[PDB]
Amino acid sequence: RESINPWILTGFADAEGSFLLRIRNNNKSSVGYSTELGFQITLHNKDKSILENIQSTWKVGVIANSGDNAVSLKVTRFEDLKVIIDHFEKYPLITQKLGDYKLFKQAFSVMENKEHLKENGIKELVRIKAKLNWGLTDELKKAFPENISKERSLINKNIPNFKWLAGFTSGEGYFGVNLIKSKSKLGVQVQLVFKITQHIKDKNLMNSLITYLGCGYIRESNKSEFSWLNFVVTKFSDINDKIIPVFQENTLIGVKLEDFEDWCKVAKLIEEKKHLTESGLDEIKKIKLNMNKGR
DNA sequence: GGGTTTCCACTTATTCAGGCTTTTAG
DNA sequence: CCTAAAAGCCTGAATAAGTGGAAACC
Ligand SMILES: [Ca+2]
Ligand SMILES: [Ca+2]
Repeated sequence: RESINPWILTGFADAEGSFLLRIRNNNKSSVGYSTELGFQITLHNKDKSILENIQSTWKVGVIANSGDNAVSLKVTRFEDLKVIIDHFEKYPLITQKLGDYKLFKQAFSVMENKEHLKENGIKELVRIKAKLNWGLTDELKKAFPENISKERSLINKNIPNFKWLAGFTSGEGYFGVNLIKSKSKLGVQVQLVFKITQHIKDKNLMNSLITYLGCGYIRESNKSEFSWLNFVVTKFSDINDKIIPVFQENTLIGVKLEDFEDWCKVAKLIEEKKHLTESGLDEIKKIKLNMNKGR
């Protein structure tokens, strides 16, 4: 169907994309390892069309099921990777994932000169993979004995524009309708909530949201051993006047679009004080039921 | 052809999205 | 007293990242 604005695309990849470099034991390879390089996105089935539009925008990649409930877009065909490079050179990433892209590129050149079929290029590919995503396996590090660094330059870049923010929010954003139960007359207080979730490795980027959007807080949550951040807006006037207009102008993608539109219906109802009426409260309840999980 | 590339079927760990309730502001 | 905003959690799962297997190519 329709193509995706390239800056929205980059934001969405900052959210959901990942670069891949496979260094696999291969009895039939002159150096004992074969390699595969690429970029991929894995989403719930409900958003297959997103992956289709990306496929249509770049004219690369392969779409396949990924279990019962996910579907993926994988670009590993070597020449097609040039498209990938050309995109992220012209519309660059800004999360720590940019580091991963910079390693992707570095592997590309190694495989472009065909060095990956010789001892030296394979060794270089191990030294690149050591710093990419989750790094080397135990058996792969024990098979290239040398002292290989895993550390890398932290990325520290600013939000480039509202298109990137629409892509990244389409990925990580949350448009909630919180029904605050109260033993009161009307009972439920309606509270529109905006969240963007992201790991602490990108603190400064989340921080910048406060000033980039002119509203919100940054709060930490955790689960036993892990911790992540939320950018949160709950003051209604920030939402109706600063948050909604931004995504009015820079339209979101995936089913999350429908969640934002519904969120906007309830936000208008709230502007008209109609959430203070049983009539209203009820229409809001119905709207919340068929949005997000209820959809 | 024999290495090597590309594609499919699938799996795992965990950071997201999503949701509650209670407490505080103003 | 009344409603709005914020604090305080807590999970399930959609992500991120990864693998085995083999067809297909060059
Ligand atoms: Ca992400
Ligand atoms: Ca998402």
